[PDB]
Amino acid sequence: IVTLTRFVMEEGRKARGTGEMTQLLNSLCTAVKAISTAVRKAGILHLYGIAGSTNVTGDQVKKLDVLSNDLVINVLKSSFATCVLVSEEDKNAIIVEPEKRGKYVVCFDPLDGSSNIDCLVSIGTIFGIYRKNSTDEPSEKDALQPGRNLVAAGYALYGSATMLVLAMVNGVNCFMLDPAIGEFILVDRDVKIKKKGSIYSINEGYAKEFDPAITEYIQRKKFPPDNSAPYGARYVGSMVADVHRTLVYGGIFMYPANKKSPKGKLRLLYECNPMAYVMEKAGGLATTGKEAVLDIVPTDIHQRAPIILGSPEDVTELLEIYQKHA
Amino acid sequence: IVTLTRFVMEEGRKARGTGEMTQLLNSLCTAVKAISTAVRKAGILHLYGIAGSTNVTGDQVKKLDVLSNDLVINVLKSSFATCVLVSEEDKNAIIVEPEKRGKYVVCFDPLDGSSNIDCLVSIGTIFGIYRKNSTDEPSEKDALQPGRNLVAAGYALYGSATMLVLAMVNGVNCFMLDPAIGEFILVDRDVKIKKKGSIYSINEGYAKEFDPAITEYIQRKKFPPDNSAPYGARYVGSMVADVHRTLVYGGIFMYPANKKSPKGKLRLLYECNPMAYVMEKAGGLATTGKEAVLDIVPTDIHQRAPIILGSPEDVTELLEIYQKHA
Amino acid sequence: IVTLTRFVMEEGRKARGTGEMTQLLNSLCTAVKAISTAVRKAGILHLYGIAGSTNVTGDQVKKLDVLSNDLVINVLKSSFATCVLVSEEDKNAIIVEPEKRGKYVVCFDPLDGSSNIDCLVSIGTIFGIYRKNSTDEPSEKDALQPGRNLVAAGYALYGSATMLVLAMVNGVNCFMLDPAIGEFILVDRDVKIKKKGSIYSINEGYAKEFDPAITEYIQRKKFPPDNSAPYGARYVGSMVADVHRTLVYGGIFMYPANKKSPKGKLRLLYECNPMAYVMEKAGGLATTGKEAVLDIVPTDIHQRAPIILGSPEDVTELLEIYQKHA
Amino acid sequence: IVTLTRFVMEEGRKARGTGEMTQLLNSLCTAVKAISTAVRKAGILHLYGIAGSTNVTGDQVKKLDVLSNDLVINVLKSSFATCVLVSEEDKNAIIVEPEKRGKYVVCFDPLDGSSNIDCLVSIGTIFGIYRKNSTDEPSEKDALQPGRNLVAAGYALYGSATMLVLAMVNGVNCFMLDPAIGEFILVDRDVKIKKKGSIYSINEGYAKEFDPAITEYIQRKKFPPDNSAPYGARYVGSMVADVHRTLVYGGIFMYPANKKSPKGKLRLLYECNPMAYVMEKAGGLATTGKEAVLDIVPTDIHQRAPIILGSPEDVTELLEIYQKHA
Ligand SMILES: Nc1ncnc2c1ncn2[C@@H]1O[C@H](COP(=O)(O)O)[C@@H](O)[C@H]1O
Ligand SMILES: Nc1ncnc2c1ncn2[C@@H]1O[C@H](COP(=O)(O)O)[C@@H](O)[C@H]1O
Ligand SMILES: Nc1ncnc2c1ncn2[C@@H]1O[C@H](COP(=O)(O)O)[C@@H](O)[C@H]1O
Ligand SMILES: Nc1ncnc2c1ncn2[C@@H]1O[C@H](COP(=O)(O)O)[C@@H](O)[C@H]1O
Ligand SMILES: O=P(O)(O)OC[C@H]1O[C@](O)(CO)[C@@H](O)[C@@H]1O
Ligand SMILES: O=P(O)(O)OC[C@H]1O[C@](O)(CO)[C@@H](O)[C@@H]1O
Ligand SMILES: O=P(O)(O)OC[C@H]1O[C@](O)(CO)[C@@H](O)[C@@H]1O
Ligand SMILES: O=P(O)(O)OC[C@H]1O[C@](O)(CO)[C@@H](O)[C@@H]1O
Ligand SMILES: [Mg+2]
Ligand SMILES: [Mg+2]
Ligand SMILES: [Mg+2]
Ligand SMILES: [Mg+2]
Ligand SMILES: [Mg+2]
Ligand SMILES: [Mg+2]
Ligand SMILES: [Mg+2]
Ligand SMILES: [Mg+2]
Repeated sequence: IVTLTRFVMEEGRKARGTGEMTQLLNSLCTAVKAISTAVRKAGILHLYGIAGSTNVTGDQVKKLDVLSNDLVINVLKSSFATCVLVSEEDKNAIIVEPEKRGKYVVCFDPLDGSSNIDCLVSIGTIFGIYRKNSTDEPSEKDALQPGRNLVAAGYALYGSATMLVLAMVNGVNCFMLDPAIGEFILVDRDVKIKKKGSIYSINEGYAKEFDPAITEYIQRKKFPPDNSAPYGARYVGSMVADVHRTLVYGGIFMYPANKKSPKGKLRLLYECNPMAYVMEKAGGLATTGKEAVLDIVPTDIHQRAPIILGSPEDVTELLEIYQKHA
Repeated sequence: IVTLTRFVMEEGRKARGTGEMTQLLNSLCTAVKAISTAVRKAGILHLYGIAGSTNVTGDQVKKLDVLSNDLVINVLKSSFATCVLVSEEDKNAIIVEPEKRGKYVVCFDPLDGSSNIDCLVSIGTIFGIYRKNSTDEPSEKDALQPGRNLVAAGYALYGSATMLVLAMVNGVNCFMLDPAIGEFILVDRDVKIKKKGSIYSINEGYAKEFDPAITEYIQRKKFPPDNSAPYGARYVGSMVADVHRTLVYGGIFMYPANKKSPKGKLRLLYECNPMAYVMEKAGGLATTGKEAVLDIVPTDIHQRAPIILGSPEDVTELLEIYQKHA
Repeated sequence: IVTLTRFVMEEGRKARGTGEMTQLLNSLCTAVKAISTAVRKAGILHLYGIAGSTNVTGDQVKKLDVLSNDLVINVLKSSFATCVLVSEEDKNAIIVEPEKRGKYVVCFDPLDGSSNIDCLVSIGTIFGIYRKNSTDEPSEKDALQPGRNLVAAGYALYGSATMLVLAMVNGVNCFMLDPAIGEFILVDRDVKIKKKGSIYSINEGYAKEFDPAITEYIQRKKFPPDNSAPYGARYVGSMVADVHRTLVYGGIFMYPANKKSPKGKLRLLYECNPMAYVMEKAGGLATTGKEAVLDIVPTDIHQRAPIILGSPEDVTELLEIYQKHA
Repeated sequence: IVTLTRFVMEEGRKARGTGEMTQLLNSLCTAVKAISTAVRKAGILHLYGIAGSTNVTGDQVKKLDVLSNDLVINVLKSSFATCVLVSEEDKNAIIVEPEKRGKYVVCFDPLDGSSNIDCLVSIGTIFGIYRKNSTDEPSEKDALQPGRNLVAAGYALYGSATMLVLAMVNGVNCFMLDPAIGEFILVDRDVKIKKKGSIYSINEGYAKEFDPAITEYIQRKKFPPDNSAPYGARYVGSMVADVHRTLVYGGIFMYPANKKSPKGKLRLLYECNPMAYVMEKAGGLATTGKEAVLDIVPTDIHQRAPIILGSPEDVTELLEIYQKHA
């Protein structure tokens, strides 16, 4: 009954916007549909495999990475709403030509879950939208803002069905892509996460590198002190899929710093901040274990950050352990 | 270049078949496409949620469960190739009317991964095909055959893309559904799994219930005695997704028996046997920890069985632990 | 490379618009995609047959008529860009609620070519957009403007492929719907019709009712006085299909007044005017035989008008006959 | 409820076939779906325009002609059911390699209605299936059989929706392609044409070349001697579209011989015979004006034939005129 286009229009309607943000979101939607279309038939299009390069964060690039990146970049430019773009696939920030230059700064992960591409596991796209604060000409510094400054954030999940999750000041809403008419349709309004869940999500293969706090927390999930039923475990391996499940089912998702990674693995700008924003707007929490992810002022567009997010009571319980060990 | 229909035709061509098996597989394909179509837009069709009942294995039934079950049952009957059908969603075996009765017995899980439906995580369909051995009229007993008697087995995975994996005496082949023309296209021929992988897949939330062998094995994956890099962990929560990843990336998938479940959770007839068959035809192994899954003679169409499967060297290493503890 | 959304955005960009017209066109596009989707599978949806009523212009209503009408009406209202709507399927003009009221008046034929629905012949949707000129509250009178006052007009043709043809002051552009991503893509820019064609389109079954001018013209197309090759004949029976062919191939389309129909059959507001506008913006002509269609000031929202349109030299030759007989 | 695959299977079931005919039809269906998919987005794929050559019947070849021809040829060969193939796009008959050689001879028009491609008017595919009668090795002579020897015939119409019309000894059935699941679904069973219609279909641009019989008949359709209402006229310009409308609405379709074309324009092997067969199985008639189309023994695989077909009473009335003039 309600398409994403109508929702965004009516929302900007009340926000008294000028339509620039509206255009931005609409363009982002088009890119997401094209990505979804290619993803659902990637093997037939021979889009699996490596492209032949490595990014700044040291990662083997895939064909879909390139395709999805080109699609997002091009639609964002043509939107006339952006001035600075930060992509996981690009060493430096992309400065938009004066002509099509807008007032928004967009940070995105064109295709998240690369390790799961070839095995057909859910993958997605992550984005964060900021309003240019500086007065100087557009530059990389304009993307170095704390997550708390986000005006919009979300992700597209290409799972059993394709979903676009959009978070803004008013809340989180979920839209599902109807492949037949090529429109995202509202299916979940003002989503709120459960106060406490029963699932913990983490790669336990790093057990030997985990700090005592994460170690203690996991042990508590398996052997509850109150003799309650142990939490179930889930780790798809694609941040977008694990976070979405955390959002709708509740629980906790973790990619903590460890002995070999002081700042964890996930990227602050286009992975952690967007999910932290979605999570907080849904009544959830997102922390590094010592500080709120959204309060971090970045100094590098590709910097990493540890991230623990999900149901408030679960995240808080883990925070109490870090404090107890601190 | 090669559709599933052509492959199956040319294969039965050499098998000197009469076309009954061919019809069966073609009908099964049609059901899978319809399921895939509904799955990709389930939320819009309002197919999420419970149907309002519980199966024999004690599980809350979902709307998609009913829809997918009806689709498979109906296409199998109309195929004129089956006589006995066993579904996870049906208390007793379904006996096909004399008119449309064929010589095949089909055991299937119309929709696997129910716990992951609402959160858009990959789900699928699993099937096993047997040739009626008895001489008596068709009955439930005809489905009580050991996996080693399988003539065909496989699964449909509704992940980032939809894939049909088919295993027969000649080997394992993967076909991807092209949504545009509605045809499954061969994308991976004679698939073989790696001798040794680097990923272990298990729900560690049951840590308190695991036997000493599984416990020791997991500890070894996290803290390798040869100081090699620890294995990475992955557990999507949908058997079809975890097994498919195990098939293409290698490694091990486990759903062992535990203190509260002597025979594990997964069902022998329509979950364990099919995956055990696919795995063995790909050069992999499938064991309960004490015996080959395919060698189990079932006494109940809905009986459970522990299952450990994947790369031969990984599965064998776990088997050595069970034997060491035995 | 260029979607309809981008084109309309960049065009309104230069037009210095406020975005209301842009929203209107985008909403109209969504309705057209939904209609196209239903049309391509109408028989399966059981959308063929009659709905059970007759319109003011005395015509048996079909199921698709109702569905397509509801879709256009609803998207136009939700666009926040319209105040008065005129549909072939509605006795009186529809006045939009103050809340979602905009400054545009839209006249449309939700589904043109009803006689060709059941036989799968091309059908379409026709629309004309006017800017409210009155100062009074919105009413039917606001739709009683001459075609020359059109700000935008066009049609969607559901033929071998689905095309959206949009004409505005700057010219005529054609966009084709890509079923895979659900986006209209620019395929023909600034379309111009040939000065002279070689095809005449008319229902010759009315031969006994035609005036001497039409009669003489047809005879000339079959037996050219200069001994040139006779014109070929084409009459699909759906105005949208015949006019589109006239636009791209050139020639003439005719639905003249006759002994039993002083004002012909086609409706001025939502059939003749839009096509007359598209035709004139493409360098073509549209006449009743005695006056320019676009210069007619209507007195009834459902009034009819004779229409002769197409290549200038062909239409002019017919006009010379009417004048010769006058 | 009933897919084309099931229908053909159950029909061959009763026919006691060996499955070769079944395979043939299934392969033909796959080609038709692929063609339909390309057609619905031809402009975006840049499939419009000429390929760069002329066929034996002297016609400018289009890109879609080549693509559709390659698709049909390849699927027919891979079917293992054919030995001799005759295509409008091929100078000589195609002899199938011994390996994939079957017992059927297929004559087809891969894409009919070329003149209507660029203007998005309905187009289609036409096919006729014969059983090899000769005992010698497969050759062109095996395709030189009279239409009355047809075992199956039909066409795919890519109109507002895509329809596959299949005629066999038991009757005519219509299947509509559901783009979502990529399956043809039965929508019209045992179709029968009306005894008398009210529409005549012919290119009147050839008025100066028509024989006195056709001339007299047209005059009678416009000025009925019994003062009944004149017949309506329709001529889409694509044989597949005009014949399908004739089949479902009744009436008459004509492409007669004329002063410059003793044998008309349409091709006997892959245009006239198939439609003549469909028409006769539906209770209709197909004549050259002097003899039954199906009784013509061809001497050239690309020979032409005049054709008058449709409702028995209409075709008979025209036959009475030819006889009256004879
Ligand atoms: N579609 C929308 N939904 C929600 N808030 C919006 C929307 N459009 C604009 N806004 C808000 O209005 C501000 C200015 O919008 P704009 O003038 O389009 O750049 C944005 O930064 C948002 O805070
Ligand atoms: N399409 C096929 N692919 C592989 N093996 C086949 C196929 N069709 C038949 N077979 C083999 O031939 C046996 C008899 O086939 P059928 O006569 O169709 O029941 C089956 O049980 C298989 O072992
Ligand atoms: N997308 C557009 N393309 C072309 N002209 C436009 C567009 N948007 C607005 N205009 C022109 O600007 C006028 C005012 O637009 P608006 O303020 O959106 O109602 C319209 O009546 C058109 O003449
Ligand atoms: N699917 C079918 N529908 C109708 N008739 C069929 C079918 N299959 C076979 N037949 C008839 O049986 C004959 C032999 O079929 P086959 O052995 O498959 O070549 C054909 O020439 C038809 O007359
Ligand atoms: O294999 P690991 O170390 O658990 O990394 C998984 C994480 O990496 C990412 O693929 C990013 O590279 C995330 O999508 C996912 O959460
Ligand atoms: O939540 P658990 O106990 O890990 O169960 C997960 C397993 O259950 C199933 O959903 C079957 O019920 C499998 O698809 C999956 O492997
Ligand atoms: O059957 P007739 O009188 O030629 O009418 C055909 C015309 O009628 C319409 O269907 C409108 O009713 C047009 O689409 C078409 O041009
Ligand atoms: O333009 P003409 O001479 O009427 O030819 C139309 C006929 O030609 C064809 O395109 C075949 O060439 C048929 O599809 C159609 O019936
Ligand atoms: Mg990522
Ligand atoms: Mg990425
Ligand atoms: Mg299951
Ligand atoms: Mg199940
Ligand atoms: Mg109309
Ligand atoms: Mg209408
Ligand atoms: Mg033809
Ligand atoms: Mg042709």
